[PDB]
Amino acid sequence: MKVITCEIAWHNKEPVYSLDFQHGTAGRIHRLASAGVDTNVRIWKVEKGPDGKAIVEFLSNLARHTKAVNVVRFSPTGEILASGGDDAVILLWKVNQLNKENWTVVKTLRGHLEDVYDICWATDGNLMASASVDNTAIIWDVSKGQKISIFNEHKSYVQGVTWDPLGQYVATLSCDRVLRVYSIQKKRVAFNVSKMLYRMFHDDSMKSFFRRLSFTPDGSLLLTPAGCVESGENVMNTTYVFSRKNLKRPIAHLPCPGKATLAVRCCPVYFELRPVVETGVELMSLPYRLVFAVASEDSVLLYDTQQSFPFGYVSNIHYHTLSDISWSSDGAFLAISSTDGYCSFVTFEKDELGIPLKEKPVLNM
Amino acid sequence: AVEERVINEEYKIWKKNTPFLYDLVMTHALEWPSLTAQWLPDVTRPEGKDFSIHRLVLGTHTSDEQNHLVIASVQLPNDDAQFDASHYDSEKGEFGGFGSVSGKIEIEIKINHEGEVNRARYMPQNPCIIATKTPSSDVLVFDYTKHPSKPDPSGECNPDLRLRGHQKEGYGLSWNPNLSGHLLSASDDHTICLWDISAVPKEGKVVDAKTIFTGHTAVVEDVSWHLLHESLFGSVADDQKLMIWDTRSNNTSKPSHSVDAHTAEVNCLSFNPYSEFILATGSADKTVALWDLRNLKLKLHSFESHKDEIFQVQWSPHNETILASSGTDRRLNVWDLSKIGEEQSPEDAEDGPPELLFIHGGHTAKISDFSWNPNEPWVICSVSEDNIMQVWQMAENIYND
Amino acid sequence: RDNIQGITKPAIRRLARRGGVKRISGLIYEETRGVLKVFLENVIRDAVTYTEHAKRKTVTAMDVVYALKRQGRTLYGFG
Amino acid sequence: ARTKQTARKSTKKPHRYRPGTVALREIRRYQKSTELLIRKLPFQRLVREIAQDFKTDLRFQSSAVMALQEACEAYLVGLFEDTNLCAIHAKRVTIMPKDIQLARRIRGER
Amino acid sequence: MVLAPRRRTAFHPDLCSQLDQLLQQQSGEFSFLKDLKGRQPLRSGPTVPERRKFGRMKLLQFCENHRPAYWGTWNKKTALIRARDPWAQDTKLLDYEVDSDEEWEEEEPGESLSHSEGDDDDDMGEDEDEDDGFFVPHGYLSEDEGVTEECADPENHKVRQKLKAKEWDEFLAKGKRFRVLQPVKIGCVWAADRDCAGDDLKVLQQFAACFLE
Repeated sequence: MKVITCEIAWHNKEPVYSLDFQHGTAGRIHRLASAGVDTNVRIWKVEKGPDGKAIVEFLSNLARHTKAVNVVRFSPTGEILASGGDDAVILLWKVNQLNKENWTVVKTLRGHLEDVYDICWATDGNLMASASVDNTAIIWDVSKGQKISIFNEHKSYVQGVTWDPLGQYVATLSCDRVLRVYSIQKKRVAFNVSKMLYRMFHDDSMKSFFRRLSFTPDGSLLLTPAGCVESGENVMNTTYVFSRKNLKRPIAHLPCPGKATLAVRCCPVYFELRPVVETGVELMSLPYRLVFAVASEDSVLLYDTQQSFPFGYVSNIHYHTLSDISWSSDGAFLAISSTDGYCSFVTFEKDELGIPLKEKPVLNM
Repeated sequence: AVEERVINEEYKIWKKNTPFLYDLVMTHALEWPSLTAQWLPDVTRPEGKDFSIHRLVLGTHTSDEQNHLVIASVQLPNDDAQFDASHYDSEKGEFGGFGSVSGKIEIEIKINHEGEVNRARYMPQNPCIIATKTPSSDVLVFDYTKHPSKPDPSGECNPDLRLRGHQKEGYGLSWNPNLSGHLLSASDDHTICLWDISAVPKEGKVVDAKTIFTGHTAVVEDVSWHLLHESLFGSVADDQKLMIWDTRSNNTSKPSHSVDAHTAEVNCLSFNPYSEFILATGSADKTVALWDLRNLKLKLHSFESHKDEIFQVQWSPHNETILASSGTDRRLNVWDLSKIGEEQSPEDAEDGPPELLFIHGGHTAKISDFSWNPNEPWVICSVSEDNIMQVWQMAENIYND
Repeated sequence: RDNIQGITKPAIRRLARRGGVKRISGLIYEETRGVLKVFLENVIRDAVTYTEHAKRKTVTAMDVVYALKRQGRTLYGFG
Repeated sequence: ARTKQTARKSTKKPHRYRPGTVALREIRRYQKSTELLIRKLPFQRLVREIAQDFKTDLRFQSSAVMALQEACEAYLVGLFEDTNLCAIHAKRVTIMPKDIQLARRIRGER
Repeated sequence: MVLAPRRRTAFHPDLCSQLDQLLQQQSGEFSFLKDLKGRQPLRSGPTVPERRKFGRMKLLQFCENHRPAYWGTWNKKTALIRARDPWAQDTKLLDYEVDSDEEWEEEEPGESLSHSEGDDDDDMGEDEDEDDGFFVPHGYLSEDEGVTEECADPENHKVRQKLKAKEWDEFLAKGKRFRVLQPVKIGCVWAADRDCAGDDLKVLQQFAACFLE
């Protein structure tokens, strides 16, 4: 891969807290949407340059947040942006000075009492899941925009949410060193993954705002960062991987000695099963392989599914801690945010990670 | 007081004009006038900072107070910061801004010195040993690395090596760049002294004259060791003559190459840091003369733009063709040789000879001494007799074109 | 107790020294003390409310970084 | 010789970075300043009085107090830089209180 | 500390001998000025509109003016103001009336912080904190006493020791001052390929997956 640290003033050189990409457009020009302390959600055009360099072309400047913007999450269709600020306000920008396009806040959501940290969209795109400092992980409907559930069963801030693509689970992970999984219909904490057989996840003392975790788009792996394993001296910063067969106990984990892991974002496009070399542990045996990235505080670890060890590693690109990562719709990009003010882009060649499947397998919802 | 009035008016005009001509001017007012100035080769460029720190060696001419050899530290913005998108001006229309990003001159180390410091030249091999010339016959040798930053409150001075051998005071002193420790001094007693400091025992404090010279018939004004050779050094005196000396010769009063230099009394000389055959000698006839060591019979040229005496002629450590002359005219002409014998229009020739490249009119009083910055290009620290120390540099459009 | 004047005058002098200025009126030290007290008030109030919304008692550096982010500033090397 | 005379004893408002063409890679600001310039006792007593004014049993940690100190030194050097800019814009080098309020109101926190 | 080179030309062993030979011949055949125009003179190096069209920024600092030190690009072009004659007058380009006098008619008691004061002055003192614990281990002990969450005491002690060690390590790293972090990019290695470099393969196998039963 090619690492292109975009030495550009994203948000007044102020910290950038989350990134995302447009998954509804199949072109080679990708629409990113950053967010940071500048109380602005800047949307950019991202495309490969003449030499393959990932250059960023400004698209629009979005300004309706009174406080810092933490998490930005495009809808699965890509036509309904989200924006989780520090004012417990979730703007839903939908299209239609220096702006090349206009974005208008369609709807304002008022359900939280403190800063919103993580936002996730359901597979159908008609729902929502926001994790906020208020010790509540809310579930919102875009059509009506009201709090339908409040899982106020935590003890500290909730910093990471996700929606299971099959549509059955909603994994919320707090700063209480606990993992919670909520059914879509039951709306109960069925899986209180906190102990393994000592507590696994990091306490509230680690230097990272977010603990973002995401299900694999296939929907069978639950990848949760900020885990500690009592295998080294006293702690090993890892990233537990959970399987639907038994979510109480992870199938494995992906230790990241050095900086603790805080984000996981899987590449949405699947890949063909690479030929077996009889040298991998096969995290999950599936007809298709998929690539994700586990961004620690100051490093990125692009894993796979047929290979035990990561197939990549990107570190020291950003002086301060990383905040969020995002994969492009085609899978040729990996935009890594950072708290120092700039975002680096990891770019791949065409059909470089693998051979994407001609027909995307369906998921039993 | 009409002379002071016209001098101040010309200085005000020059200050108004200085954005056009100069590129870095740092006028500083010393506590006491300095009779010498010399940059030190060590330049500090701390990481994460946009300013580089140099060091000077300035004496102090005091009427009654104790004279301290000053080692000042200047601060100049880095070349990386020399072109930054800082701001813009609506009315001025230049991306400038005064602000507070500015240089600073701070005195670092002062050493008590008996009498005035006539000339303070640091040893190039060890840029910590410093030799100064006193109004007395002796020559002091200091070392600021072995002395406290704060001067001793008592008036007594403790030179590291007091060098004797003369009978008067002479502003001409020069270290030997190639031979470690050798020292030369041009006293007004019509005598030149060569001292071998590298042979001094660790417990020695006073060292006599290893070699004496008598060939000159008047007060020796200045001497300088050859920059490339080992046992060759010039000597210009009030006898309107220049004699090139050689220490390897047994005879000490034999002027190996004795040639009359100027109608008036020669005042200074400096050898080219690149060419091994070229030395430029000042004069009291306002005529800097170029010489070739191959043939001393006829001068290469007779640079004539001064109106008064010329005190210090220094070459350039960055260009082999760039001179600099100064004197009682308060005008530091920066000559060059690339324009030797160039045809010019009368309108552009009324200013002066084509060899002249820049005139520094920003000194209200006589220029005492000056020295080019060896690290930075064209930066010159010229100290005047009116307690002014300017660190100037002409703009890039006068030499690069 | 009432140690408003704890921040010494040369502390303000050095703060201005790397603050760019080299020319300060003499009656600005009271203004700087008041400014610092107000900033402490705001930052500590936000940090304490973050701690209270975390079911904890002792304020740590992460709460302070949260408070500074809420104000609009950023702290490097701590969170 | 040279005659020598007597020696005279002597002694615009929005700084919003444009979203593009800013290749800044500073590293000095991304690390600890290591220049506290405040003794621990006065700052400690100040934080203690603020905390006891706010809520009892609101204990702090040395890490938290050091974070306070670093943030406040950064805030005050930023304030003094802004007062410098305001005073220069006002054709006057000396700061005044009115310059402090002007910088505070320019930063948007007033 | 960067030292300017003592010699700006290559050391020629025969240079001294050639100079000694030429010093005695005293032949006027060689002319230096003639050869200057036929060759490049020897030089040595140092030891909104676009920037390239503006030039590099000028510093003009003066001691006698109350106005601060101008530090910025100057682009006005005036043919009358030539370097060979600085005191030329160019009206309608720069009005030759004083500007610094307008800048600062100060007449104020401004604490004179320019130099020699504000830095040398200092003080010292001592204090003890017992009732109020502003300490990392003392703070941890106080928060453990306030709330425990049924945690293990030896685990808490080990965590406190590890936190103290991490704080000490961070303080030590702060002593390194600026430290440029060179980006580390590792290619898309695969277990299928056999021609990959062993360095990358090992530095990635160090991040293997520890499977749990």
